[PDB]
Amino acid sequence: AMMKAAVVRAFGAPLTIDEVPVPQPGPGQVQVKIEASGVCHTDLHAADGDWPVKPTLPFIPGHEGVGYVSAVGSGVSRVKEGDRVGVPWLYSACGYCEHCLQGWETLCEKQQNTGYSVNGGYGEYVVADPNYVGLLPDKVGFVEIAPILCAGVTVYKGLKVTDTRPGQWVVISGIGGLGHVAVQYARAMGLRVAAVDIDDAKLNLARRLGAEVAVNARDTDPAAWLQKEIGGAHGVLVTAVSPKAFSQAIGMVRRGGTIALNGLPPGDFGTPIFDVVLKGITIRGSIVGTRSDLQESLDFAAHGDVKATVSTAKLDDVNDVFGRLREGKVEGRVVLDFS
Amino acid sequence: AMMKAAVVRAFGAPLTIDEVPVPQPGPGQVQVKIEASGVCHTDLHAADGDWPVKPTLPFIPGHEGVGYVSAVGSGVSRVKEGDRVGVPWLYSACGYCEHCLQGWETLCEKQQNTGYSVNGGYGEYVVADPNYVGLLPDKVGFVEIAPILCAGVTVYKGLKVTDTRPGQWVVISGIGGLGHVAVQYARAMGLRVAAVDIDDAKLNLARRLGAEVAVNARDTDPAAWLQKEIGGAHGVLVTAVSPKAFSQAIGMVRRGGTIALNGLPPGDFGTPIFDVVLKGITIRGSIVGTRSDLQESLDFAAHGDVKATVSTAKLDDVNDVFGRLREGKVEGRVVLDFS
Amino acid sequence: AMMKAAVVRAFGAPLTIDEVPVPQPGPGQVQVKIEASGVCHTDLHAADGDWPVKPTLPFIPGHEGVGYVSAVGSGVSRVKEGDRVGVPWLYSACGYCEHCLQGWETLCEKQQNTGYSVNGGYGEYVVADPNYVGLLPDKVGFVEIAPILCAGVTVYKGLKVTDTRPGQWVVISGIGGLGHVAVQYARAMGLRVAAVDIDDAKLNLARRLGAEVAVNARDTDPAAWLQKEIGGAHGVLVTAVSPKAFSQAIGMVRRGGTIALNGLPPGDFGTPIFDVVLKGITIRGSIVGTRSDLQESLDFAAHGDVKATVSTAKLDDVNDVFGRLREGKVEGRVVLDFS
Amino acid sequence: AMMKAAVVRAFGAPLTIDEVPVPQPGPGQVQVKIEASGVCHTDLHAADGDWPVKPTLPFIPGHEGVGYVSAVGSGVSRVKEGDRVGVPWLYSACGYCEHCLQGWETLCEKQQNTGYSVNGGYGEYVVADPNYVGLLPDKVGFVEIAPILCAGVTVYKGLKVTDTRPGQWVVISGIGGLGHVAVQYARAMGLRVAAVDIDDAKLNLARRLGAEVAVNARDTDPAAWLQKEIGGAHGVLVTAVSPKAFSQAIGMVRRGGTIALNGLPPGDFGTPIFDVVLKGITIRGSIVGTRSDLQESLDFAAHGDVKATVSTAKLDDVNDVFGRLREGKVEGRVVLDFS
Ligand SMILES: [Zn+2]
Ligand SMILES: [Zn+2]
Ligand SMILES: [Zn+2]
Ligand SMILES: [Zn+2]
Ligand SMILES: [Zn+2]
Ligand SMILES: [Zn+2]
Ligand SMILES: [Zn+2]
Ligand SMILES: [Zn+2]
Repeated sequence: AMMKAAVVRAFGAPLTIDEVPVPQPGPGQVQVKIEASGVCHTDLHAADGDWPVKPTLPFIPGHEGVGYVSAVGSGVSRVKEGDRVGVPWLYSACGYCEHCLQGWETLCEKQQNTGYSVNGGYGEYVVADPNYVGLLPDKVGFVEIAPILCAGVTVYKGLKVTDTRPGQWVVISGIGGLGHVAVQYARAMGLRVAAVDIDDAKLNLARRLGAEVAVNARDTDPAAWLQKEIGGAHGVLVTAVSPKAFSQAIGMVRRGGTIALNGLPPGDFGTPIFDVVLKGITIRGSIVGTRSDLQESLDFAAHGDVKATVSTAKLDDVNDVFGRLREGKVEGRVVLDFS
Repeated sequence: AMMKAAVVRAFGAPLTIDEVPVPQPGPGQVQVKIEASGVCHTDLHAADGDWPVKPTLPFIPGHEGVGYVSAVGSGVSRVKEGDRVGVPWLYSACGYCEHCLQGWETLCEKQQNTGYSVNGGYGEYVVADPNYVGLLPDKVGFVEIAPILCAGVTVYKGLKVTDTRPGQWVVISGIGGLGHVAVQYARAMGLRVAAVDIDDAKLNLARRLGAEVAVNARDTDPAAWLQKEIGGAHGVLVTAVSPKAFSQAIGMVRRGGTIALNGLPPGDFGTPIFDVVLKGITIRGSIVGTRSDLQESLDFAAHGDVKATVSTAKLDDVNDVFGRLREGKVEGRVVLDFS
Repeated sequence: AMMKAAVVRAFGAPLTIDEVPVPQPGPGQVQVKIEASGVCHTDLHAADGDWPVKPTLPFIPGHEGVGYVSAVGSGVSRVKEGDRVGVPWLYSACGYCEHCLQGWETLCEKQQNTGYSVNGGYGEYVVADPNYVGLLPDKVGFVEIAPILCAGVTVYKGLKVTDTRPGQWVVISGIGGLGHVAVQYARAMGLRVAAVDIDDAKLNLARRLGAEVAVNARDTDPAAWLQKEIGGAHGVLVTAVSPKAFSQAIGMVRRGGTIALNGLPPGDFGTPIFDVVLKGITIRGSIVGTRSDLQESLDFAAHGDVKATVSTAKLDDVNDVFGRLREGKVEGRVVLDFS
Repeated sequence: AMMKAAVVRAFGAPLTIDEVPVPQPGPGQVQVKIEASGVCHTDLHAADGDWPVKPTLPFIPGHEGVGYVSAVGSGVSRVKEGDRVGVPWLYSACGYCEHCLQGWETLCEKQQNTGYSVNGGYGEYVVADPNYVGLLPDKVGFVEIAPILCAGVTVYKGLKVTDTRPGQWVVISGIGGLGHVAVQYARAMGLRVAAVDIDDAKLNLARRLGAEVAVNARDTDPAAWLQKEIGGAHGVLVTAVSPKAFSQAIGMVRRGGTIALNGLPPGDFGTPIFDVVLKGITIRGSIVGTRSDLQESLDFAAHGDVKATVSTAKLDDVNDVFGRLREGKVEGRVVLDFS
């Protein structure tokens, strides 16, 4: 009846580790026992409450929780006790709005979000909607699979909406937490991959993961270089959306090409409409994804095509993890290990 | 031997009506006797030398010339003497680059542009490439059809790239020279049309042409109203591309929707990345169109679905017309009448 | 506690109008009072039990029932008492299989079918799944809207999967119970309609409904004719699926075109793989549609774009209705009027 | 002045290896010195004149000729002397019909076909239209690349039109001359490949080339097995269209899936309309492809993803070759070597 969990009580404050009541599932709900729980920058923004729509205090963060179905409410048929599931950002949606009926539930105006508008996975247990959980692959461990619920589906869907075709070129801009996962999806999707970053080790990693071309933006203008070397990319996935990354993306793409934006930066970005219109460039926003996107993302992991860089930490130490993220001292993804 | 033509001999200077030699079709070329010749803002930009890539001086403007094939060079099979044809913006393209092979010849780096890089239809005769001329509908007059070569194909392709389909909502932003034509194409394409402008008469016109709803942005916030009334529009066609229209388009579009920018504004626009990403919005530019787009655009006119607002002027009075366009005192489209 | 209902108790046997218990909604279910109930050939097949997968006896047919929500079980948020709803062929689907997740719930292997695998609309009351009912437009009467639940969505979805665009040609093959509805959707979707049939009166009905071209296959080869007169059709909707209509569709469609089969005939059809391959033709089947398809199809009715030719009858005369259908003596659609 | 060439002079007869005049390029044409020349079953059908539209006698067959541009006609700009090119099935097209304008020149009704309606590559030299030749990759030898002009583009385009996405399952039906190349393209396109045939040596070749699953059609039932093993294939590419292969494809395909037919068999094939409609299956014909398809297909060979199994033979032995083909006793692809 009691469990440990990291709670946000004041925006900007450190999280407190508490013993709170174990959530019980009602009709059409399930309870999940958390075995691992991914951490990412979205959790920082949730804890700082610096986005337009804020979480309601207090709340348990975490939209990358994975574990076992430990209890089942009435009317549940998709999963059963013992099943390995994840509880992603899309906690639930209404299921009958236009978006939901067309398989774009990720756009549902009535959606709830895990570890944001409802309690998430920074706890030993969590109550989820079984219609929206991710069904985890048998072959992949909890720690390794957790980031796929977030980083994985985000970059996979992002790549899909670049509208690129096997054999065509895609630039992965930024080979960090998201980017290094993106390279692997891109290669698995038959794309020729160009990696762009400012860190030579990250570029090497990209090459190892499948990138045929890699350019260090500190040593050379990536736009001019790529235009010359590959004739511009058919697609660009921008995983870290800084003003510079945005501008460079526009310069790197070939005529008729598409730029997909994964990040959520603040402010207005300078956009060369003249060039975009003239060059017939498309700019498209894409974050997370639908249930089908998620299952597809998980399958690539199961098949051995994608493996996130993961490092573990304990629930108790979640505040140290946050600190490391804030300072940009994390390489890969960090995952809380509950076992 | 000789013919009258309006000629640009210096950028920014008034045009002069000169007697010049009648152009002669060589092999693979045809000669066209101009019966009418549309005028639009692009001609100003051409005559002003406003754009980064300029016409060579001196030149005869006019990318909206229509008339009869008057002479046929050797090796021509597509048209014959007497055929009614138009010589649109796309004078020619290479035909074998990646873009040309994919049916996107509008992106051809090697393209020539009528009344810009080569002489156009502000003259009694013009030489054209028969592989790129528009084949005009039997049933529509020269004056009436001229603007379809430019305004028509521009808004039609624009609507196509909003990726909408019958029954869905599209906003036509701006019911002016392009906008009044766009409303008609949109309705013929089975779209529900919401018109937005600041002029009562233009909004009335929009409704007359098939718009289901009309919002006057002077009196009501069209973003707020449309979000509340129709849940936002699946597509937005921005026909007057200003910073304000851009920002309002983002407000009017529903999640997952597409904004098409139908013009070449100067200077960067501020793009709120956060909203674009969260809402999963697509932004793209669309100006003119391919030969396929052009033929399709003309067929809609032939079928009676689209009729541009047109008033005539004489070649001799071209500078007055330029003046009126510059002042923004033109309602509809102006077409030079050579009859 | 009781109600009238037409019940099938023996396959092939005349239906019996019986007094049966009024069905009560459990958790997540709703009850609908039927005001009108469309009849079609699918009901004959249900009653005859001649399809591979058969209904369980005894059962109440009817998948075109429309009426008011008369009661609501617990955990129901989509509808409430008084709401006008329809209970279409797709009674329920699992909601989480590959097909359901992608908004293709019509392919769900676990689907239930109204008036086939569960009791349907040939009764005064029926219990339905609120997540799958059709939400009816306020401005259309129960009798007029009923056939939209079946004929409407069927031909609308069929038209969608012909992959045709506004301005393109579509052949409506057979201008009968389905076809006369199809001509109307097609025109509302911006398609040029060519009607093909062997009944002059049916062909003239097509023209009245917006067909531009009409060919009697009895005296003229529609394939040869259309290939000459319009260049072949971009799409063909076959609403009366016979081997001849099928073979002719293959001749009528232009290269790269698409044939949609809108029916469930018995037996294998001879298909000239040679012509299909050489002509790059696409062939696919389509019946009824998804919840999204249904709501979209109802919208066209709400806007006055589509009206089915409807005649009414009494529940007690259902066997007579069946009789007329079996003989082919039905013009338009027949709807049981529960008033 | 003169050259060796294999000529068809009578339908069904042995080819005569003669000395004939060397074709000379006129305006807009180029001359190609053949270095290698693929042979395939289409060549047999050309020589036997058993297709509805027949070649005109006499003629030199061969639509898989590759070599060097040996001479250039007037006004040619796409290629130059020395360039390595191939002369595929699509010799030329309108350039301006609806199909050509939309980048589907493969469907042009006015197309010429290499080694069928015009002289082909079974000779030391050939004249071709530079606008339609394949531009060969630098690092691939003539013998190796030749079959890509026919087998390669055919299966690549076929795979594209199965509408399958990376991570999805495709069955390659028949691992023969076409099939063994198809397995390689499919793998490069991120598809998971199930190879199906009746020859265990072929299936081992498949696995060798990346097939993840292989099932012998004479051993077990492929439909039942794949439905169990994989849940059915999202796509099926039928490279050898035998009545049993066609029937088995309809059984192997997943609900909502697509079957692409690459073959040109004689006669009608039985198609279960009932199942096709109910399972929402798409049947699509596809052979060869556009210039864009061809260049993409060559790019995969350049990138190292695709290599045809090739064996050489001398021009003077072409009759022996045909003999080997007819007896279904040819492994991989035979290429005539003019070195
Ligand atoms: Zn995350
Ligand atoms: Zn929703
Ligand atoms: Zn213009
Ligand atoms: Zn080009
Ligand atoms: Zn029905
Ligand atoms: Zn399902
Ligand atoms: Zn061949
Ligand atoms: Zn053509």
